Amino acid sequence: KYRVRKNVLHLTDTEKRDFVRTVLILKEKGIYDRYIAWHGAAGKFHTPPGSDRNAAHMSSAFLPWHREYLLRFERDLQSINPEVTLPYWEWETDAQMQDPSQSQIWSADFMGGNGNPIKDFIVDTGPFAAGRWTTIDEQGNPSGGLKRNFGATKEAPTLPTRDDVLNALKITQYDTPPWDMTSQNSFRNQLEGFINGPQLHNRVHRWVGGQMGVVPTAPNDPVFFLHHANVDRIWAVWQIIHRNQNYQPMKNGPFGQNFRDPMYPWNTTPEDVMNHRKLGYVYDI
Amino acid sequence: KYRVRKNVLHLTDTEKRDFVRTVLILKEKGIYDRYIAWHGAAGKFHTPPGSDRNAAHMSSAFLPWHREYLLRFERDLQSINPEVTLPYWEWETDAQMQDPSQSQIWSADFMGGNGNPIKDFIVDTGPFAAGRWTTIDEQGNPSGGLKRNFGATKEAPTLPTRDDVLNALKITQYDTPPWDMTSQNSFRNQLEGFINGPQLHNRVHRWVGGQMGVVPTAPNDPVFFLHHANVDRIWAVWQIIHRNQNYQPMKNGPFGQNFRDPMYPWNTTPEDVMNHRKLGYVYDIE
Ligand SMILES: CCCCCCCCCCCCOS(=O)(=O)O
Ligand SMILES: [Cu+2]
Repeated sequence: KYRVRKNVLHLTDTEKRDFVRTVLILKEKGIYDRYIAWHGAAGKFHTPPGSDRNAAHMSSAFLPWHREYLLRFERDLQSINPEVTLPYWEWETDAQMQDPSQSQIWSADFMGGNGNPIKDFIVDTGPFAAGRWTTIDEQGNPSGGLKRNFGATKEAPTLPTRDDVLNALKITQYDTPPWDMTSQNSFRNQLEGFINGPQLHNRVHRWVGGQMGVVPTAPNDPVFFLHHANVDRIWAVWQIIHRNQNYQPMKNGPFGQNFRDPMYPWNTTPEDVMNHRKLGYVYDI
Repeated sequence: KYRVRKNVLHLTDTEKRDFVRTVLILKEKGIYDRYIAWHGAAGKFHTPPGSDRNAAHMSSAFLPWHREYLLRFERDLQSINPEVTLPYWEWETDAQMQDPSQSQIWSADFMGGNGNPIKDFIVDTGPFAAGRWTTIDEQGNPSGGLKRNFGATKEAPTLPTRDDVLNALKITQYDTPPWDMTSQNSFRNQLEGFINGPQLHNRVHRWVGGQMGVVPTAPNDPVFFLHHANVDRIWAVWQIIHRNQNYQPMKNGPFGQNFRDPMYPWNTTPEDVMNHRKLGYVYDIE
């Protein structure tokens, strides 16, 4: 289990110099946009159709999907910078801050800062400011600059806490019928954050605002990946605790949710991403 | 070369009954839906973003993309019933018939016939009419069935001309700058149908109407694949004829349009499929 993924606060100022530079070199060989488009496709892709579940969100594929989404987003970093790995954003600890908007992560040498009120919350600081970065709307057409607004939502004024997370790791079941937004005592649902929406994951891309709330476009913003890194590492954590707890459903899950059913838009299956070690990456710790 | 892709009108019936029996199975195992989604997803992926050119249509990638598409589909169709291949629809020969709707490809035991004007052109006849076939739309949610309306468009009253096909096979260049709708003297653009459009491939689509008229809902209609079967066969012929010539652009291409770029939604490159034999199928003319 090599390729160590590192808390964003643990990184150097060269590490950070690198990552944010590799991303830009993706973004512009044409590659990035096709993770903006994969995440979007697989969310008009209801499983089945007309259900509320999509091959990713709101079902029991949500985590391994975003696992081999992160996975195959890394390499194309590693192919651009062997010694760049994907860092995670431990938002629970940032939650404790007096004002997390002052996390080293919103520093202006990484992703940048909060949106500017005056410019309609268009991010004007840091490497992804409007003018140095390029976003895409739902239609697959150009958008114009990033937008953020931390905590300007009534329904998510604060980031989730360490407690929130400790509680979620408690949950004995991976997922529970029917496998969607209403699944009770379901680690997945809760980690997604649909139990008392909008908790945990959901909460952030409700806390961060702009394209990180409307989902479909969510990958526009680089920190999407920092985010789901943390989500992934929380799931690597749960994984061990209940080393025993495995994926459910095993079958009888809508096609695309079971444990041996490929995950639009790839042919990849959870069976295939149930280990972060076999994937050749292990989280600082 | 083994797999052998046979003109629909050469298909013994048990062979038609075997092909239609599998398409369902693929549809039932919710395996077929991923094919509609793929094709609707590449069309929403512009390259570069904000420019007519999508991952499948409107660029040099149209042929190799739809060649890969099909391959994967034959493959799924194979894994299940090893004896089933993906047949082609030779529309240039149907174009002769007094009424090319009488083709025996719209036969009740095969694809079904034309839209019923009473039920708003739903298809009610054949293994596929509202009732045994389910139809997703652009967003991704069930719409209700299948629709056809043969040549109701004043734009495309009649399928391509078997004498057109020849003309497009004369073209020397696979494609040419700027690698889009306006490309001139490009095999790829003519076959696609933009030269005085709609022609050939584009004229096929508008000819059938219903879902097949619209770029994103096209693959709802199994005929999409025969159609594209034929379209791949034509390229294939083109490749043998103008063997010297090769895919273009090689580089300097719009990421996702060059010889060795991966083609959204896959990792596969035009290079990976420029030789169809090596993909393990051939067209019953060999
Ligand atoms: C100035 C006249 C405008 C020409 C046509 C405008 C829409 C008509 C196209 C009908 C077929 C569909 O064609 S499409 O444009 O939608 O692909
Ligand atoms: Cu998401």
